[PDB]
Amino acid sequence: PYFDNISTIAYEGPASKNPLAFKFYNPEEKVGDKTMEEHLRFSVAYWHTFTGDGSDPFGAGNMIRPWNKYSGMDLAKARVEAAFEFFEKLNIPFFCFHDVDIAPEGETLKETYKNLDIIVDMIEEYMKTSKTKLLWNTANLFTHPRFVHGAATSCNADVFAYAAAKVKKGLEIAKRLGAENYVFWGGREGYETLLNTDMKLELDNLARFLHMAVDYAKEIGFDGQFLIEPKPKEPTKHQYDFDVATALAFLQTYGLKDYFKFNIEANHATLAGHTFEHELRVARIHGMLGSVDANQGDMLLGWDTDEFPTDLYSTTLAMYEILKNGGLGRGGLNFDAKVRRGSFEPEDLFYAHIAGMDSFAVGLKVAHRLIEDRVFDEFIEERYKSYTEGIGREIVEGTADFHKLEAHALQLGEIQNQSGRQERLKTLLNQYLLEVC
Amino acid sequence: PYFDNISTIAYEGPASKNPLAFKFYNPEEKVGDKTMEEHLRFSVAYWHTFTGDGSDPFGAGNMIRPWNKYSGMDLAKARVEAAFEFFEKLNIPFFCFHDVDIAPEGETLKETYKNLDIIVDMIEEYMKTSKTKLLWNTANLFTHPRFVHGAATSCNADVFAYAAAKVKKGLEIAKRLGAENYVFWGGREGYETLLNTDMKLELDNLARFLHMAVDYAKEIGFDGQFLIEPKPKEPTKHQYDFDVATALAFLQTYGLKDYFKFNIEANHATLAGHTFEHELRVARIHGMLGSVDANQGDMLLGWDTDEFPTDLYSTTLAMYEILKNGGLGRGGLNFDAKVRRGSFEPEDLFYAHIAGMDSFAVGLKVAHRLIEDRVFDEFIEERYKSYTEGIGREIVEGTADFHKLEAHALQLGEIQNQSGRQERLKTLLNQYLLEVC
Amino acid sequence: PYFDNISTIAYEGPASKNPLAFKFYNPEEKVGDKTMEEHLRFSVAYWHTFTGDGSDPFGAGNMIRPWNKYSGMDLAKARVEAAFEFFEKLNIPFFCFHDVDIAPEGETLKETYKNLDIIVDMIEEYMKTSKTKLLWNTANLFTHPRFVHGAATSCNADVFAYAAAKVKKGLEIAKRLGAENYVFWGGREGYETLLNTDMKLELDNLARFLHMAVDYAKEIGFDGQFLIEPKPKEPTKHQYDFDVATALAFLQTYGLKDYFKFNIEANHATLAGHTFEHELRVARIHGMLGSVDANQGDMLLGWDTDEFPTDLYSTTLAMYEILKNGGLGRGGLNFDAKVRRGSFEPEDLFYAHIAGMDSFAVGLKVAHRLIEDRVFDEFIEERYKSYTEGIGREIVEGTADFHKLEAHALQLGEIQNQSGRQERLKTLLNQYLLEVC
Amino acid sequence: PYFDNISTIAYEGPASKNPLAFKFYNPEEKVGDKTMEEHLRFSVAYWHTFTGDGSDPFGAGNMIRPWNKYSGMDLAKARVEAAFEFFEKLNIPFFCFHDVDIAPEGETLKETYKNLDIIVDMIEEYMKTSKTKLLWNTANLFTHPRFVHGAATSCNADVFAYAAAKVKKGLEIAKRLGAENYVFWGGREGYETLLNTDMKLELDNLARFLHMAVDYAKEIGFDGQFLIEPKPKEPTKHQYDFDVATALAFLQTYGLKDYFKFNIEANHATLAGHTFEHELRVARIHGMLGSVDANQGDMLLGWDTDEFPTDLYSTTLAMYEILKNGGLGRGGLNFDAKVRRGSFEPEDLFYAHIAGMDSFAVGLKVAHRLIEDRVFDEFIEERYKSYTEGIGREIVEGTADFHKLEAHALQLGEIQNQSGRQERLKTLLNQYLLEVC
Ligand SMILES: [Mn+2]
Ligand SMILES: [Mn+2]
Ligand SMILES: [Mn+2]
Ligand SMILES: [Mn+2]
Ligand SMILES: [Mn+2]
Ligand SMILES: [Mn+2]
Ligand SMILES: [Mn+2]
Ligand SMILES: [Mn+2]
Repeated sequence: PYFDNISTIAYEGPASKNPLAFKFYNPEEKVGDKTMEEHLRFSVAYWHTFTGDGSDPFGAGNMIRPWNKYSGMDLAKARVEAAFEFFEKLNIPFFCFHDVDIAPEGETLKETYKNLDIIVDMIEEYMKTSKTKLLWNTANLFTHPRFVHGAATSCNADVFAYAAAKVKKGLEIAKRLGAENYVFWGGREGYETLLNTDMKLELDNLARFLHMAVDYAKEIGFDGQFLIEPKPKEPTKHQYDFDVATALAFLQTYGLKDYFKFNIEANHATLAGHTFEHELRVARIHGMLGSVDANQGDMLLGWDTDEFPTDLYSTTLAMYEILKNGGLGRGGLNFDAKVRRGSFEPEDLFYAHIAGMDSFAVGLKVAHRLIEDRVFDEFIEERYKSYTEGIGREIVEGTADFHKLEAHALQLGEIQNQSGRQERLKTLLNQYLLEVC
Repeated sequence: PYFDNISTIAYEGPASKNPLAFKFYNPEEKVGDKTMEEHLRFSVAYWHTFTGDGSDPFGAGNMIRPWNKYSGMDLAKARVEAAFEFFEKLNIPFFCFHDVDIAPEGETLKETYKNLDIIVDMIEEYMKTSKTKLLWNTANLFTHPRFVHGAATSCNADVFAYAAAKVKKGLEIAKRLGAENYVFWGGREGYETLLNTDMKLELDNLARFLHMAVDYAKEIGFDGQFLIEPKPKEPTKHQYDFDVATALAFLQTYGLKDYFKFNIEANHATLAGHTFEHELRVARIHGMLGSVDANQGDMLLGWDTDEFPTDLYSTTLAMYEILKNGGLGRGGLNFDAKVRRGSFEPEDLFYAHIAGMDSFAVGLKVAHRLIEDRVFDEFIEERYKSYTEGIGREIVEGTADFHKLEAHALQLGEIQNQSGRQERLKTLLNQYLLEVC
Repeated sequence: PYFDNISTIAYEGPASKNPLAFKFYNPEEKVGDKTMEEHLRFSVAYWHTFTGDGSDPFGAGNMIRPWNKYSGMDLAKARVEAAFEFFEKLNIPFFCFHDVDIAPEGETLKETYKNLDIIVDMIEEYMKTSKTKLLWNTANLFTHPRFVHGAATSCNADVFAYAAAKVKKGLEIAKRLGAENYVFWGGREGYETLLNTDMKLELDNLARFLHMAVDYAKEIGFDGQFLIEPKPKEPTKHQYDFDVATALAFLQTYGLKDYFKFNIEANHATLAGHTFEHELRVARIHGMLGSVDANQGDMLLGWDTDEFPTDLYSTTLAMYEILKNGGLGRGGLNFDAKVRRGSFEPEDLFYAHIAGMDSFAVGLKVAHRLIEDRVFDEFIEERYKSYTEGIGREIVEGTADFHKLEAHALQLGEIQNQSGRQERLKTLLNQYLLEVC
Repeated sequence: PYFDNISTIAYEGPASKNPLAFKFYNPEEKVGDKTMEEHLRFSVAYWHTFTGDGSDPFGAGNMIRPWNKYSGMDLAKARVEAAFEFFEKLNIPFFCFHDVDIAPEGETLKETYKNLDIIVDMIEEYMKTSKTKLLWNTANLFTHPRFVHGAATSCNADVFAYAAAKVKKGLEIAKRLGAENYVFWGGREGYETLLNTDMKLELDNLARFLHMAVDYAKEIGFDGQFLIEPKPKEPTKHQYDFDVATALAFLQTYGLKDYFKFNIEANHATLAGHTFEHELRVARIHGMLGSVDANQGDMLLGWDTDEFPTDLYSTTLAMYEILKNGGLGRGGLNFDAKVRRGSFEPEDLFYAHIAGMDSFAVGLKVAHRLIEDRVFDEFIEERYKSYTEGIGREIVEGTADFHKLEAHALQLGEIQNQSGRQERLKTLLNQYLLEVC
């Protein structure tokens, strides 16, 4: 029907000259007590994969897709058929979408709702016969001209109302299709210039908005995990949920912290000047690592590139964080990635996903070994042991004060420290990377 | 004695060809209900001004200073004499210092304390005859090899003890000289690599450390304002108090929030990818704008340059934030700036400070007009008025929910927004800048 | 007709509360021996101003324009009428355009040519009754899907042919409408990944392409100035004419240097990690400062923002370079700027241009004073005078060698240098900025 | 004597739990027709390895080294003994140094020369019994206060003379010890501010300086390869030889191009916003890839970090460029890297170098396979074949013009392009990385 050239993609192993096969991702291979499929919980982004056109700030849409002949609802329906065909052939457990990705917006809200329901009906009775499930859905509060000054942070109370309606419908669809999570991304929730901005009001309203959401979620009995996806900027000059930490500060200020977890996207972390691992670590130690958008940016380019994950250091390092968190739990590895404008052929959708999946399979395999062999843990445990005994243990138990500490410091000679062993640790990481065979 | 060429610097007005005079900073000129001196509360950084040598990662110290002939305690004493001479000639209300700036460290802690006390005695009986007062002092927990793995975040509990002692002595000196504030800067409180880092432990300990400090402060009856100075990185690959917001998250997590306010440094804000104004705004709307380090970096250079503030847009924009905060209160405008390595002559210390002071005088003058003429406020007030009436007011009073908002959105036609008027606002800013005459 | 609200914009002076008037740009005010209009040679970018829609990588077109009701050729024609109305009301001497800005592309090249000719006929007989003239035009070799792998650097020789045709027609239109310059921008002339790139071939072909152009220009008797507009990246991961210097290297390698000059755009310079002034200076000292795209980016944002020039330090500093070059000569100050997505009203096109024009008027005024008062020149002349006499003069005349220099160095004691006086120079700049009254 | 713990480091293979052994670098393993040792031509940087102290812009020297007990010439001599011991134990073919690294500077030039000669005598009669040879030496024209305004670009002609003398002596030492290359790095050859800079003069003088050098080199009969090492900035706000391309432009302008080749350092390339491979590629296609400084920076940190190369993608990708250049020829892989301040123990010097050497061994191994299997070449050859036949071949032979190309374009339908296959190529790269076993 849509992808006729492509037959169902299978795991063929490392020594395999077949471009359309998994070299490392074996869905049922066990890594510890769970299979690769259970560990990785892969998900495809509806937006990039089925509605993306390869357009560029300086280029027109160039993507070649079979469903391009259609318009309107025919196109919406065509994409659903295509979507599920792609899911089956690639063997993906999950997918994600924004409301505007699946159905065309109407001239009035009532219309939008109609088109949406139609498409949701179609999606529901398809899930019926597919292994693929909805990881999370979300409301697109940034693309329409109406959200020009924000959504919940808009200076126009009508826009606040409209955004609320689209999130209300969003949660209903989530409940209906049994989404495991619901994602919020504040694309326009920031500022373009402080000069015309009442920041305290905007933040107050953003909090009021989120409160209303968690309330509605209870009322309809949603029970899926609420997620916030941080980003430093783009489109905005400054986006409010800049960081995992920055968003955390916000949630704490307004007492929304217990209702939320974070959706961390690699490209977003690097754009904030942090490493992907760093953002995962911070989320993790706060018990707020909700889910992951697995992509990769270019660190020499200051905008989102949404590339597929091929860098094995990143995947390894990310997986290490994820495994230590006890896994993704309710979230998954959603490929919020996009083929390069130069990879405009249909088969590139497959090449791209295989690349990302194999890269994460490798990362899972090695991150796991690093953990079971206590490669880094062995050392960390050894270098922090001063806090296990004597004065250190007093500091930790909370039985030390400036008096005792000063008294102690006074009898101290030259303090001796040991190496952080960075080059060694880095060398070790390489050795484990290369021991994938 | 030290600066013989230089006579006491006076305000001479705009049309004055004299390089050694204030063109805009008139200590007693009234701007609103306070004089420029009361508004600006200028302070000089002991470190850069009296101990800086113009060294460079690739260059040896090149600064030419009169007190260079001396060594050890003679040098420490010489600098104090020089310091107060400089304060008098420049007419500065305040100064700041790290413990290591004023006295040479000893081979043992007991020695360090002796040298410190000697110099503190000398400083105290000098304040006796000077208008200059101590804005804030601080403990240098980054320069010594002992702090290589952090101070309170060190993996060596002995280093935690040592840091605690130096902060204990720090607070005693603060109490003794009547410092208005006490600053903490976590130069080594971060990481060089996550690979060997137990982040949750380090953060836990940083919190335990700060708790012990606020406890000691109560015990000795300090009552000055505790300040935390954020920075994204340098020396560390990642410094924990990355941001005003990031540090806020930390303080909230450990319940230290009521004891602290922030010391915001321009170069640090830009290094985190924020504008100076932005950091002030965020601090301000949280009632945590404690004090300012008035410098300026180069946005094309990714390290701290600590230049003197000459950019008038920045000074204006910063002052606007400060005035809206109700002023600096207990803090001040500490010139944590440093002359360019090319400006190695003694007179450059004066040229530099005059430049920074005049620039802030201008900024104060125009920021004030912008505020009294309601230039930006007029507009902000107008564009957010939807939240004053009808549905908007319901949202704010907290009497709205997804139901009412959706009901409202359903009867809505095309939503109309108005321009953010950015170019206009920017044009206006220029007009006010140019109306300084 | 199109802008009914707006009446012809006039110079009203500094103290004028009228938003729709020039506060500093007085077309006929003399600054030295030329009027502001002759100095500034302002130009409007057809693309942003008449075809821009405010779309955003995450947002749909939101701009409100009177000619939006039209489609196809009606829209093309409508825009021409509108364009000239705007030119008249704003009093602009020049404009610029890409072929695709003025007429809709056809399904075949022959069609494209037809539509183009029609619109060119219309433009020509309009210039007939207008003061506005064509500064430069250019061929858009980046927007169409066909240029996905480059134009002259494309791996598809058919695309090379097509690009050549569009540049051929481009030069004919230039000759016909009497363009003063012709601009080349290599938007897709770079790479997305080195992995599939034969760089030496691409560069060889880029040179062959440019050679063919200067040859055709001679054949048809064009005689306008060829210009190359550098940019580091975006859309490309790396664009070949990265820099003024990088492009220079290229032109020198292939002997195209005498035929070209540079079109420098502020945002592009900052994106390459240079200051606007820097790029102008480099071009200038090589006699290759051809023309300017007067915009401004955000240094905290790593993509082109194309803002209107409001920063007065930049305009002053740029104008200083331009005046020292002996003026723009054949080029001009083309506003390759774009209103913020938040400034979506028609009147913002006017506010924006007024802002940019006044900002450059101010910059011209003060840059000129700096030059006539020899503010910086006085000093530069003094600090380099060692090369005027003795050994220095020998070095310059070329009568010195390592022998004499070593002999000299051997008899030298401690070398004495003097301050670079940076803070002083910066302070001075401010004083002149503020003396605009 | 110096490194007693450490015994001579040997190649032990991949499965080896010994931290002090090569896992991948086997000096005599053949890769193609040359052994790993002949291919890699490793070199150690005297400066970082023997004179580095781990100091930091905010930290004192913390490095622990056996020769620290000594001062003056005893220290200089001690380091030479240590240096050669290290070379032997690590089995390094080459080393590099700045004049100031090996001997202490005197109070007068005559003194400096004496100390230098003494140490050079010692080095010479040590090379006598060692396999290690001098890859290249250089003159340090940035560390001394005298070079504050540049060296050859200094505004003080006495400094130009002094720099010339130190370069003259530099070339004599090179000739004497048989250096294969001589490196120039313009650390202070740039500007801190354009405001006081006569750029054309500075550049003119830089060229005069380099001319005098190549002349002296001929006079004394040096015959080693002159190298220029580009860098964008640091210490300077802008360094003149910003880029490989920028430096190329300079050399072309002054006709120095035939005498020079480039020394490319990874961290410098990334700092200019280019990838390491990119800089090598550009140099390479111009026949100017002279030698390499093998380090690695952090792309989230905007200053030189000089880390040891552990990232295998980089080493692979760099080696691919080097192999295609026909190897390093006369240059080598000089570890201009430095241990992290946290790796302050003596044994870290070994861990660090092993890490870098193994990483490059791996890179050599896989880069070679990529080349022999024509992995990328196969594809590049296929996608550019339009330039082999028909119109394409005409373009290349130089028998095409705008007329023929337009005529051709006119008969063209829809142009068809094929995928750039980026994700595929990236996936392939991973497969080869993982096939190192
Ligand atoms: Mn993204
Ligand atoms: Mn995302
Ligand atoms: Mn600082
Ligand atoms: Mn500071
Ligand atoms: Mn642009
Ligand atoms: Mn442009
Ligand atoms: Mn370096
Ligand atoms: Mn180097």
